Amino acid sequence: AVPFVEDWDLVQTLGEGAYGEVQLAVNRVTEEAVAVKIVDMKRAVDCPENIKKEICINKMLNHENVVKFYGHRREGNIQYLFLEYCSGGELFDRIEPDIGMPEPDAQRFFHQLMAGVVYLHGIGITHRDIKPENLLLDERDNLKISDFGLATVFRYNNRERLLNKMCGTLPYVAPELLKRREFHAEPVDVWSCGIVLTAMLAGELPWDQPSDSCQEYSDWKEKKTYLNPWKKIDSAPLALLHKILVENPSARITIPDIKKDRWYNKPLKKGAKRPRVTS
Ligand SMILES: CN(C)CCOc1ccc(-c2cc(C(N)=O)c(NC(N)=O)s2)cc1
Repeated sequence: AVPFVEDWDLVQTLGEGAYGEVQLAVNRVTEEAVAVKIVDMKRAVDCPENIKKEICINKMLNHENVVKFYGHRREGNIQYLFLEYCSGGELFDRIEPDIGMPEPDAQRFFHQLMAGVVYLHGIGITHRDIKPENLLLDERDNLKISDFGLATVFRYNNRERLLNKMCGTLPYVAPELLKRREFHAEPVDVWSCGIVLTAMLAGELPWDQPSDSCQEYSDWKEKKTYLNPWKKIDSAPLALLHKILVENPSARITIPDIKKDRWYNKPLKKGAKRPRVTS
């Protein structure tokens, strides 16, 4: 009934890339801020199919640590995806090069990342490109898993589908994607979460890619943790990383066991500061 309430002004570019762009949209009437992913379907032959899959997966998602999907509008060859706006930006920009961040902050973000990944895996979705660029933060520094353009179904009608598509981002990708024809979905996401944890605690990525040809990866398998980035990481979280960054995906720690890890459960981080006064 209220005129103008479906009008949104696009006021700022939030991100850009080959896929298209993300704009900050502000409602003309209510001033509600949302993110709008704008995709030109003529930019590639199979974009219509790709974006349709992304939209289908987005419609499945309802969790506090996953970017919420509000809907989409098509206008000719342009698709507009309306998404939860995360005003804290990328987790990437909270990681100080060569330093990382305070361990308690890293632990809190890691808890929230695990919550989001448990949720996705529970509904049979794998993200396939977990990295700090795809982990956004709201106004209270709550982590939100973002961008389902590479996501897929790995479990349907209680039957698991093995994956074979080589995809993701090399520094974050699990070794089995480079070594094996087929692989289970869930350990691949666990691995990339481990690389994210490494980055948060050390402010550096451990290797270009997880291959024996890569000396830093070989050093890790030889347990040379007196070298960086591992030297910078305290013994408790390093013990968790030793369980996550395991080459054999069948021996790799699962999420239910990550949740029982000593460091994962160590009291470290105070709740957000709240106003007080003394008398
Ligand atoms: C703390 N900082 C210095 C000030 C804010 O900076 C921002 C805020 C939001 C974003 C954002 C980038 C993207 C994206 N690439 O998809 C967003 N998407 C979303 N669903 O909200 S928000 C990027 C940068």
